[PDB]
Amino acid sequence: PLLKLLPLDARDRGTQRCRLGPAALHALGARLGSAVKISLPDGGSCLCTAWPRRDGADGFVQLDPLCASPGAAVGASRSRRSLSLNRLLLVPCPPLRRVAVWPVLRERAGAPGARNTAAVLEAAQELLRNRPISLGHVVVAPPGAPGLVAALHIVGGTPSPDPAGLVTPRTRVSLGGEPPSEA
Amino acid sequence: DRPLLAVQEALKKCFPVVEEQQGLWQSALRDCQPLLSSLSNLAEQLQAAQNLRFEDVPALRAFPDLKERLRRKQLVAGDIVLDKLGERLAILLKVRDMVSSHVERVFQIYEQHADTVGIDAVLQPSAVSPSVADMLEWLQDIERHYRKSYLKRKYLLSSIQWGDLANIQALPKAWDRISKDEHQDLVQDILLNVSFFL
Amino acid sequence: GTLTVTNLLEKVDDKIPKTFQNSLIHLGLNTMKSANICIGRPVLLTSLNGKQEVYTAWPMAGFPGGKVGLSEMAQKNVGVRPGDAIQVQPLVGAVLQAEEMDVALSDKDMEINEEELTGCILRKLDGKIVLPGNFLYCTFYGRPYKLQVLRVKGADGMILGAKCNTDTFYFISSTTRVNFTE
Amino acid sequence: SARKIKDNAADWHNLILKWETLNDAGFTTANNIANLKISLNEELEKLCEELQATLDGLTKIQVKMEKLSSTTKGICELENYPLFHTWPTTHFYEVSHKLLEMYRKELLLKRTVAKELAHTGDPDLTLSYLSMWLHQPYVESDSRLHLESMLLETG
Repeated sequence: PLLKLLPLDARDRGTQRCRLGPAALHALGARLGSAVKISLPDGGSCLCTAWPRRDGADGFVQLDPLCASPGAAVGASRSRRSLSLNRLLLVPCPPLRRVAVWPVLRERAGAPGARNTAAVLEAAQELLRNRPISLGHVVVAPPGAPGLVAALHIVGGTPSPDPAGLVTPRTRVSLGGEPPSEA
Repeated sequence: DRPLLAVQEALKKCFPVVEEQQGLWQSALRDCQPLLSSLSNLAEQLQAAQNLRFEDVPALRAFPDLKERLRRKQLVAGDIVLDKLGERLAILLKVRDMVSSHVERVFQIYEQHADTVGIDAVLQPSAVSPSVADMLEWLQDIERHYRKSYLKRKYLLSSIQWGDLANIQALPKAWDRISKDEHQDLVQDILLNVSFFL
Repeated sequence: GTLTVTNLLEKVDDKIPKTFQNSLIHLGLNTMKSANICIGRPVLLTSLNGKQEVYTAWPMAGFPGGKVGLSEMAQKNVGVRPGDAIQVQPLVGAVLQAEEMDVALSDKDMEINEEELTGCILRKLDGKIVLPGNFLYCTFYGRPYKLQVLRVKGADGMILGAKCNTDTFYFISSTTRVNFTE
Repeated sequence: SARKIKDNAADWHNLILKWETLNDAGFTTANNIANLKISLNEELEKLCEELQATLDGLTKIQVKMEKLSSTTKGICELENYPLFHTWPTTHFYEVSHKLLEMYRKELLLKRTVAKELAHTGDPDLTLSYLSMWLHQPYVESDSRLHLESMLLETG
């Protein structure tokens, strides 16, 4: 078929999920809260969580680009472009034993240095709870989020999270710290 | 059918916990206000005991070894307050862990059953109960709300150092702000919308 | 599909949400079921004169069936009075977010406070589905007001200013902008 | 018939009493609003809301006494085809009509002072408005006398 792309009201805009009408939900048959790899029409895929439309409506797709493709974030808003259903994909999600990240920090301008790794590690482990992420992606932090972290460029994934993978509450989070392919 | 009854029991089993725990959260929060006020006050006093010298003022001059013997009292009377705050925050932590465990239990049951229950059967509202989908969504939103509130509370409260006597004198406002920025009473409206249990 | 208008319960029995303080039409569980009316959902009101307005149903267990309490301003907009009959329809169609709305004052001709007002309209009405040519009611710091819908622009690139139960609608969210032109 | 009239009298009395009481409460409210304004959000808002509630209580009183007036006029007309102490019993309707007119215009003025009290500039307006609220400048004192006189003729 063909789907419009409305903007995203505030409530969802906070979190990760992407809404969708029961038509396409019946189409790709994902129960709920699943992963859906979405390929923006501007280059750079994206990943979001499924949740039904509020009013049994049809043919529209609101989505939020939390687990984006690097730099291609804003390309998700400010449009009226269509989105064909084939541009969406159901992706399996494994429990992803251990992960490894390289974080930017928020500009707490006034005190950098040695960064009390327990703090940043706790904040990151928080921001990664129960989310599905797919390797090679930024994970922005929601506005007014707590703590210090503001990015989780995803690099190390133990059971090879190339399609995607679910970070579980019992997963080591190695703050490796290798900024990859900066050009 | 039976799966739908499973998730239904799960849901209207999880909610009363959320209600009571919210009540506990609330009460525990309300204790923190006057304590924090008094702490701001002690901060103000201790602020206005470095702006003197105590070596040059007529009367106090005959009192050697005072400036110290005062501070080393104000600090104790502050430290006791701050440990009371610590206790309150431990209460808060207990409640977040409780709620998070229960919500995860609910989702796990659902994921256990969400293959033999067409999402259309999941997603259809009745006359006396919102849609199952909306119920799970609200549960998840409650858990995220509790988590963010708790953690922002802590990273506010554990940045108190006798030595930045300006910041410590703004707590009672930054706190209140951290409270007046979530959505107005989530648990309240969710509890209402589900009052008709199912 | 048929129902007798009445007046709601006097006190706001605090078993009521807060995103719904306005735009409520109390009902009864029995009359809730007899027309497929689900809690928290919207619903449509059709007048015997050809006027329409939409409201958020709510099953508050008060008066019995046949009777559907409204608000006074609702009864004005619909233009009915107690005892009278009205048509109720469970909304089924789409519901999107409404970007642009243009209304003109009822000529209270207060010293115009263009943006000062929107800050209260939005914070006081988010949820009220609208329609071309209706009346709103904010109370910006005590004083009253009365507006008039003229046009709405809907993010699905459409324009109004919406008569049957299976069409578009629109509602105000914290991103809608408004203009004030006669 | 006349029994209804005596009831109208006693009701006039108690109604005006409740009026005054509610006006007192509202005056306290308006004092709070004026002070809170002079000191410099949503607190002010809850204030204005409960003030409006006071106004609605007022309006309820107004509609009850209007019904009183209507019934009195009805009995007046029905006495076409004389009392305890020989009054015209038209005089009664005259009394109730003067009362009604006074109090209704009063209500209008109260409504305007509510409508304006929130956002006022120079303080002198604020004092004059508090005044307008308290002194009820549309109730000629003899009113009470009038009522008393009428109230007198029926115990």
